[PDB]
Amino acid sequence: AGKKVLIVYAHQEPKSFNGSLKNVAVDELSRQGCTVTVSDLYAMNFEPRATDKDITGTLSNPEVFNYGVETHEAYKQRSLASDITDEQKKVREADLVIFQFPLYWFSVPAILKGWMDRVLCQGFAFDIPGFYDSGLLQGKLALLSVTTGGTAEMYTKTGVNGDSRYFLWPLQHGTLHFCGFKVLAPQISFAPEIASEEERKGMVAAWSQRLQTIWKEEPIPCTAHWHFGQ
Amino acid sequence: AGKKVLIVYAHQEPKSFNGSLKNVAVDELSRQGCTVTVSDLYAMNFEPRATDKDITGTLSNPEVFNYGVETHEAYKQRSLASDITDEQKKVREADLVIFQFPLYWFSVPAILKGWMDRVLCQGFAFDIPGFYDSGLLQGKLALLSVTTGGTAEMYTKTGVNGDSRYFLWPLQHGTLHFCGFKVLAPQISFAPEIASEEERKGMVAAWSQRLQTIWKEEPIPCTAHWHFGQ
Ligand SMILES: Cc1cc2nc3c(=O)[nH]c(=O)nc-3n(C[C@H](O)[C@H](O)[C@H](O)COP(=O)(O)OP(=O)(O)OC[C@H]3O[C@@H](n4cnc5c(N)ncnc54)[C@H](O)[C@@H]3O)c2cc1C
Ligand SMILES: Cc1cc2nc3c(=O)[nH]c(=O)nc-3n(C[C@H](O)[C@H](O)[C@H](O)COP(=O)(O)OP(=O)(O)OC[C@H]3O[C@@H](n4cnc5c(N)ncnc54)[C@H](O)[C@@H]3O)c2cc1C
Ligand SMILES: COc1ccc(OC)c2c(C)cc(=O)[nH]c12
Ligand SMILES: COc1ccc(OC)c2c(C)cc(=O)[nH]c12
Ligand SMILES: [Zn+2]
Ligand SMILES: [Zn+2]
Repeated sequence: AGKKVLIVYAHQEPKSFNGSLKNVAVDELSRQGCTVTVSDLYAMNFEPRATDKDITGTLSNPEVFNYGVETHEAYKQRSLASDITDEQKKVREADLVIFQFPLYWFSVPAILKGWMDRVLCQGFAFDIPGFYDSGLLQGKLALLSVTTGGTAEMYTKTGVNGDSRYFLWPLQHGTLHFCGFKVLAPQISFAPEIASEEERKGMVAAWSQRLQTIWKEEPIPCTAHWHFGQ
Repeated sequence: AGKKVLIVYAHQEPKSFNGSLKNVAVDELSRQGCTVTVSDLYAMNFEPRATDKDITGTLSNPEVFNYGVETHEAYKQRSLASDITDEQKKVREADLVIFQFPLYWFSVPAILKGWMDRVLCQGFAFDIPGFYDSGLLQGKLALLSVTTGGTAEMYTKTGVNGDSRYFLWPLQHGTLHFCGFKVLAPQISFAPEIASEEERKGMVAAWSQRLQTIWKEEPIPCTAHWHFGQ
């Protein structure tokens, strides 16, 4: 229907399994009539470091630099660097944000971690108070579409890696729920380098097939119980 | 003495509270007679992105870029960029690696996330297969020293943030354990911005005093049960 989608994509290689999942997302959401934007972070050379270069004006305190204080104040004053504000505009307009990435060290690749660190600033994505259920991005949906080297069996409670949900907690709860997103159940595509040609093809189509009905899903309960059990 | 320590430090401001923790660590460990080296990532302008610039000479496939594959071969062929191999040399020589950083989004700042992604490469830190215990940095100790914005009550099992140990999982287990480290208990310094100028001292001293007997310490048991169970 009339919905805007931002895909934040973090993979160096267009011909990759990630590039395929990103392209089927664009193809399918386009086909439905959605408005679609992609931030391809590596192709943008997106800057991941949180530095004093992200504020253009007089610093609230130039003697002792505090990145969170200075960016909050820069956001209010409109003196944040324009690569940050460009991304904030995409996220403000979007109804659903999809993050497409390969799992690196049980988390996102650094370039994507830098997008989170720099774009989700105080005043824009949350305030104090104004976080978790009162976060500023309330009304928006987010979804992580994650690829892994490890197999599904490896990511079970009694597997070596532990359950897949355990690694989702900092991203789903600590970032996305904190900012007020409702979180849709993650898409995890396990061990596509191991899988056969039929199996990889089935994983791509399972994602295209899920996206056909994405606007009918309910969000997960983004609680400790969902992630950890017990 | 005779022990080597690497401190990988990620804060933009020398006068920061992280800055004071790093400086107390260098002072106390140097006083004990340890060999101490610090990687000040922001001062080094350390590159956080995983790209094809991490490999010198020609690529073992310049048509489909695969970071894991390309770096693995580059490592074995002594063809990694010198920023990465400088860090690996420090790590190989170290008996204890201390990471000193503010918590950003229940994780490390992206510049430190980038150190993990680019320095801890296959062949160096682990192999495929090659990990957890067949895991190449076995024998070394690692320690996370984290500062937070949110007070310790927020980080209780029924605080809004959940248990501290929930966010340590990807770093302690999925990164440090995976590579073979024994993980010392994390030094978590809750909420220094909310002062007082006084109790900001009790935290710096407990860290100083804890470093006095650091080599006597018992590693945590780095299991799903420690981070999650009862
Ligand atoms: C620094 C680093 C840290 C990592 N940490 C972890 C970790 O903590 N946990 C973990 O489990 N893994 C980890 N990995 C492994 C990583 O998560 C996997 O390598 C990545 O998820 C696989 O995705 P890809 O897109 O690169 O696969 P690719 O290598 O591109 O794809 C696999 C195959 O799919 C094929 N393909 C592409 N498009 C299609 C299509 N349309 N249809 C059928 N096939 C297609 C490709 O040609 C290729 O042969 C890490 C890797 C690195 C480099
Ligand atoms: C992008 C981003 C994401 C964040 N995500 C989270 C998160 O997920 N969870 C969370 O809990 N928090 C989070 N925070 C907040 C962050 O973790 C804290 O702001 C940070 O940990 C505070 O440490 P600092 O060194 O920067 O404190 P500082 O502000 O530098 O220091 C506190 C005070 O101590 C003073 N000081 C310096 N040296 C000494 C000394 N010797 N003795 C006494 N005082 C001294 C300083 O002058 C300062 O006034 C986030 C922050 C940002 C910017
Ligand atoms: C790197 O390639 C990988 C393939 C499979 C994995 O499976 C569990 C991992 C993990 C767990 C950590 C890691 O760094 N890399 C992995
Ligand atoms: C100074 O800012 C903060 C203080 C306390 C926080 O958590 C208890 C956070 C979190 C979770 C995210 C963030 O971005 N900033 C925080
Ligand atoms: Zn949640
Ligand atoms: Zn472990």
